[PDB]
Amino acid sequence: KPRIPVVWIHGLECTGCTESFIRSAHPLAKDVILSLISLDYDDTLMAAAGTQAEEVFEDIITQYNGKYILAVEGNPPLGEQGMFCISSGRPFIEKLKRAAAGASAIIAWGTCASWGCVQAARPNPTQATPIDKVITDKPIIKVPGCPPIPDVMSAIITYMVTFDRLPDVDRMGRPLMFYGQRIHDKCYRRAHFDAGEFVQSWDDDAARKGYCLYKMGCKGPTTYNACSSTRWNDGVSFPIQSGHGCLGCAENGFWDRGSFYSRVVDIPQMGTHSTADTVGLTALGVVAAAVGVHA
Amino acid sequence: NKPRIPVVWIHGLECTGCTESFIRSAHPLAKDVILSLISLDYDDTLMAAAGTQAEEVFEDIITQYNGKYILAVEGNPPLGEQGMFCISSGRPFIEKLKRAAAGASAIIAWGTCASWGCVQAARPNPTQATPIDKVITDKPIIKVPGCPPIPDVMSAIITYMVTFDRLPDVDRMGRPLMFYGQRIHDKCYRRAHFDAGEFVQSWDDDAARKGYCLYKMGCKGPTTYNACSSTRWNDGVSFPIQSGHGCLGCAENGFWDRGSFYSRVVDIPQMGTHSTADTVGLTALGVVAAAVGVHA
Amino acid sequence: FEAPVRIWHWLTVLCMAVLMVTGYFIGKPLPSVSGEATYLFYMGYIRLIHFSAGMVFTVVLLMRIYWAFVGNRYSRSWWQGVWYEIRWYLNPIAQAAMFGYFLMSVFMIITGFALYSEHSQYAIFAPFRYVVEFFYWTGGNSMDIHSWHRLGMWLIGAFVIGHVYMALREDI
Amino acid sequence: FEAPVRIWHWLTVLCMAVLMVTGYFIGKPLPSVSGEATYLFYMGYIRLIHFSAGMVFTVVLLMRIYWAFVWWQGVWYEIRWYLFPIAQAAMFGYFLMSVFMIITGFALYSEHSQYAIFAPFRYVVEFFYWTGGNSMDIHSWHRLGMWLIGAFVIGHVYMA
Ligand code: HEM
Ligand code: HEM
Ligand code: SF4
Ligand code: SF4
Ligand code: F3S
Ligand code: F3S
Repeated sequence: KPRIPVVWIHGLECTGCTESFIRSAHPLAKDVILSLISLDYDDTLMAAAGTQAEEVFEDIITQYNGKYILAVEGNPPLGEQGMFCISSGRPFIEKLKRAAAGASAIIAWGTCASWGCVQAARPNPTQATPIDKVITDKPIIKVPGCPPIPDVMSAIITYMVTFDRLPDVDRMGRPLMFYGQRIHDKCYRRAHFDAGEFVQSWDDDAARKGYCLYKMGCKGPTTYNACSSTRWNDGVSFPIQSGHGCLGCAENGFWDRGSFYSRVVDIPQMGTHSTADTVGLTALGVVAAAVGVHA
Repeated sequence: NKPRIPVVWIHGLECTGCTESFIRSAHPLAKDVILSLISLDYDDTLMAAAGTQAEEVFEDIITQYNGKYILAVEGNPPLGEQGMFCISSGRPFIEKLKRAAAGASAIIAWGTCASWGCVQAARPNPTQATPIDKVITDKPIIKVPGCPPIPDVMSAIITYMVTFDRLPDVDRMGRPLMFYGQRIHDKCYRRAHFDAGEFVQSWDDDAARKGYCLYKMGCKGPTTYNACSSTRWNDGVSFPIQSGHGCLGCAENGFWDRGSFYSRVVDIPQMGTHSTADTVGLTALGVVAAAVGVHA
Repeated sequence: FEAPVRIWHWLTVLCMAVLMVTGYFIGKPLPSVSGEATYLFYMGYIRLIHFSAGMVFTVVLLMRIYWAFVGNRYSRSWWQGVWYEIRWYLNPIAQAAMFGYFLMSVFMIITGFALYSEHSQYAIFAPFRYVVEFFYWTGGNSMDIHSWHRLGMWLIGAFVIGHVYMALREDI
Repeated sequence: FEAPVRIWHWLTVLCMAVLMVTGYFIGKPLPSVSGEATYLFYMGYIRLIHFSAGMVFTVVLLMRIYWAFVWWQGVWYEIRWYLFPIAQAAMFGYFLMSVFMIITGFALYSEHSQYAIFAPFRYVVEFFYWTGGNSMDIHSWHRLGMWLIGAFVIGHVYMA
């Protein structure tokens, strides 16, 4: 049986998402490409270049019109008539619109395609714009993160192939399966958060015991992603586990949400042991000082 | 144009109530289901061809569209008398069933008959009537129970499978979650009375004329999964409880043998708020009235 | 048989504590649960405990009032009202507190039963269906009964904060 | 802090009532809720109210004795006799439970990687391990203690 045609195009990006995709442990990217889909266009990996590459592009979107999946990495710039990103002598947005027109569905890989990511941060010199602001007449599945988790990417692919359907999405267009919950709601350091046990500076005793990174600016409480459960690189680690707080990289405009090392706000926080230690010493001092042994 | 998905509808031991229910559909009309959503390629109740012409249709469909048609099953096969309690083309119906299921992609078990066994399977089950899933073990079977199922539920399940191009999600028993996920009792518009301890005690009493709960008249709502209390019957006109009779439990396996329909359901928590508080008040009022000496 | 006289106070307190804690959550319900509503009755039990605590409370309160009346007021038609007033501007504002407290309780009963006897109790609760017409005459509906009932509960809780601090001030 | 001895009673009862109602639900939790656990902390609050009521309670019990009362082989001569109307042994038992409820209760709270003045409670843990158990038994005996107190409270509501 023939494999579903996939067109993978690149706007302004860092290629982190393509890199993440090939890190997939199960299924291997090798097997995705050979057995599960038909990666018919992808600038990073395809043999053909220039006019040969253009011919492939045209042939696929024509032959399989209405039947291919469009995978989008990066985003189109609106500044300078789109010439901040040039493909075949023309603005990338033209290739984007052309590819979108014949696609049955669009996968927006990473924060770039979903939201804008780093190039869209202040002051957005190129007017980088997320795909869904440009394409409005097609189903778009946002798979945010910078990059998304390798095995999340492949799992979403295998879902759509095996179950022959788009994954259910929130109101933002994120797959519920991996983006339905917050990092903070599946973080193995929540015990410390809830106790009031925090790292206060790098490599302190709290850090060497793997205490919560909330005070170090962890944006876990406001970030939807699967890093605390699925984890990264065959479940080896994730940012918080290796001692850095979540940057919020799966969330819209996270680059402009204040310093990464600034506490997150409007998250309820009231420690169990930090509160009870305080109520204890307040009472004990009121007592010890009355007796006379303040020392 | 566009081809429609081929559907083979066979009948075992049944009352043809399920087929009747199907054509009651208000939206979409059965007419439009047959005309536009599916290809009803075989169905004894409605088809023009009979006899050897009917046999030719059957063979042609399951052979041509092998692996690609949906098998809808109404009724069930009897195992008694070598299956000759139900004879089709001079042979045991079960042979037809097996032959049809072997080429189906998926099977719909219409009603309590196909799902469970229904009335013919009740004590002592003279014919050894057997539900489909006990005979066919290698195919996805969607159980759509009820005697019969709700007309609009039937069509909704069909439209779902056509539109979304997949089977509906099911419980551990194979019933579609969408309509069988909750109990009649959990969406019954008479719960207020149940919860207050306001019951019909005999037919056409004042309680009955106010539409009080039918728990004490044997309503099997508390143990029955179906959509009758929300979706309702015949274009949402009514359902059993609304017209004054308790649920018989007709969507549930072996419901015929669960005692009398007019016998109360058991192991269902039931403590009325106003019934209990009225007791508590009179107990206290009567204790005091005794001590003061104005007893009785 | 019966008991000592302080039973019929500790009861009322027990009733009070229950009618408050439960009635609170009838209006601001606890977080939601999820399951199969055939085997779940949490809200239904709160309401049940409430109505029947209100039964006990009502009985005890009315017998407990009947005796204070028979016994002259306390100590073993607006005249007495206007006179209560002149001597009232001089512990005279502490009696009016205990009186107001028993006046609230009766209001919490008249209003509480107007709600309970509503869905056709059709017997000895017939008078409470003037309370309903009254609130309609007000230009309202039975929702107002709920509101004034909930208010009464807060007002009672006010006395209780006083009456408890005033009593603990007898930690001489 | 030199107010009446009435005050140090009603507090204890308030603490007691809270440490019971809360501790009960740490072991047999309320029904489950559902939402987004970032904005939800029901069990965490219960546990918080507990630990800090256990703080106040402990302080006040460490003080309802130093008020009550007012070498290492000299006190012995006068305590040994109590070691060999009998209506004190109940009131004594009650204070003994409280102290047991504290030793075990803190044994749980303290050994959580705390480096402090809680070092002695560690022995309680080793004791329960010596028993042939683990800190689960601390949880069990703690829970039992709550029931026993409620028994006295149950009984002491005799009237006298
Ligand atoms: C100290 C006395 C009482 C207190 C503190 C109390 C408290 C409350 C409160 C706060 C509510 C909730 C109101 C709302 O937000 O909607 C309530 C509801 C109610 N109370 Fe009371 N109550 C008292 C006495 C009574 C009595 C004597 C009755 C008579 C049976 C009664 C019957 C009711 C009823 C029927 C409801 C509403 C039931 C419902 O529709 O869910 N209450 N109570
Ligand atoms: C009269 C006093 C107390 C009562 C009635 C009481 C009651 C309870 C009860 C019933 C539990 C449930 C245990 C279980 O089933 O696992 C509990 C847990 C606990 N209590 Fe207490 N307690 C008291 C005093 C204390 C004190 C002084 C502390 C010291 C801080 C304490 C700390 C704890 C801790 C740490 C837990 C369980 C920790 C967890 O949630 O994992 N309690 N208490
Ligand atoms: S704030 Fe960060 S480190 Fe702390 S529990 Fe939440 S996600 Fe984990
Ligand atoms: S017992 Fe029957 S009539 Fe009563 S609430 Fe339940 S389903 Fe409705
Ligand atoms: S930084 Fe990104 S990788 Fe996960 S942990 Fe935060 S969403
Ligand atoms: S009898 Fe059957 S029709 Fe519905 S109301 Fe009960 S399941």
